[PDB]
Amino acid sequence: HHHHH
Amino acid sequence: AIRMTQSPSSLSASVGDRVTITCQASQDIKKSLNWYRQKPGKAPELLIHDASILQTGVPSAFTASGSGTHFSFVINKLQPEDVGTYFCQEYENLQFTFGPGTKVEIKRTVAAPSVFIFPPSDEQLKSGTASVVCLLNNFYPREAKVQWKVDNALQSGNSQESVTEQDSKDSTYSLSSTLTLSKADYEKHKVYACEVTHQGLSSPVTKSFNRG
Amino acid sequence: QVQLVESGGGVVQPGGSLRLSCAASGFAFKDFGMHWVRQAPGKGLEWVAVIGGGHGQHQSYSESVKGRFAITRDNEKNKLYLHMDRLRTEDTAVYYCAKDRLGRPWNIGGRLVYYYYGMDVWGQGTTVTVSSASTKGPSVFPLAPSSKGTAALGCLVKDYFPEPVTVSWNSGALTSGVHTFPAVLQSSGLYSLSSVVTVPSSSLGTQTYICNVNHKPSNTKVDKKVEP
Repeated sequence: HHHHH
Repeated sequence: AIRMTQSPSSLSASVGDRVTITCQASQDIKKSLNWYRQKPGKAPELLIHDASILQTGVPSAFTASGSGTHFSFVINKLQPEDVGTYFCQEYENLQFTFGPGTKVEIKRTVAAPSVFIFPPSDEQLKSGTASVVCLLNNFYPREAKVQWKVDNALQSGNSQESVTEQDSKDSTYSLSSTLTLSKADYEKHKVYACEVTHQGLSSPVTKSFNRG
Repeated sequence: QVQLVESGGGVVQPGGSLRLSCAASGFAFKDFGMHWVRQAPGKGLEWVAVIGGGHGQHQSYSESVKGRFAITRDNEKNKLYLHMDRLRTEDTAVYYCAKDRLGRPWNIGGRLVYYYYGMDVWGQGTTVTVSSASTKGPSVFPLAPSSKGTAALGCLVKDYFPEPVTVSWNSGALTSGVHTFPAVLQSSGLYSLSSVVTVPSSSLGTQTYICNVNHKPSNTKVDKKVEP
């Protein structure tokens, strides 16, 4: 669940 | 016996950028390394073998290099179709141990979700259960919140969510929420609504219906 | 041209037995070693077993699998087999057969040595689910498009066990705008899934839309069409 920029 | 690591774990990049990912081995594995790609829901396909050589029939869209314990894999210019997970695997062993994978998503402009609401079908009310479905279509970024209300009363513990993977063409996400109740208490209330909060909405979007 | 097709997957009791087959075509199957690799529902790729190509016996296993699975082959039939006994909960996975780039042996230094170089072609994979739970076919309900211009309509596949369920639209003729969501496991112990598609709003009266859902542990094919 990587949070984008 | 050989532990393989990859960095980063997951990344976001812009379309047209060149993306570099690294693989490392516990011990020297010489140049016995392969690079695989797995698009969401498809099987792996081998992109690079013997550390640096491109596989036959695959386009010249990737480069790779490395030796000993350090290896690098590069997408020359990233495209929306390249979302997925990139694995390295060693074959200096008879264990053929894979790396943990590197997840590649792509960053795009903010897009607010399109909300739809679907009432329980007449067929399912035969069964005595009622499933109301809320759909959040083609949004970005991935974070979004759905809240179910019945007669303007918030619900908890009786709904479940699911999110698709990043779309291969327009790089958006979609979410489906299912609110399940029994027909008996379903017919006890009148208005059913799903309220959506997203980074692209100034205020929550409420889509709702009545049993009639 | 080079094709690997898996078969034999399905549900099996824990401690039960099951055998997987992999039909190969488009290359000299006898001349290459072959692998079985598995992928759990929430984990990465994990190598399971290998059989050597050419003339003579060589098979190798992973620690998680050694002594309980067997890898065999039939070069006349162009077939690869994975015999599975004593199966465990952790064995629940999608199983790919895969071709090695080489894998045949060489007589070197008075010894026989095999050179495996990893997988270069994979099949689509077959799902093996180990559980004591009952297999249940899904009930399929429409998600009708509202007449209240883009419209959304879908298919709710509910209370089935186990995974996986396949859903297509208009027998594969309709692919754009389709979003089949990951399945969710309810407190029920049974799965539920949704398949959605967006269409021009004009099309609701003109164009027919049917979801084609398959649950092959059930042998249930259902075609349900979505009307306003």
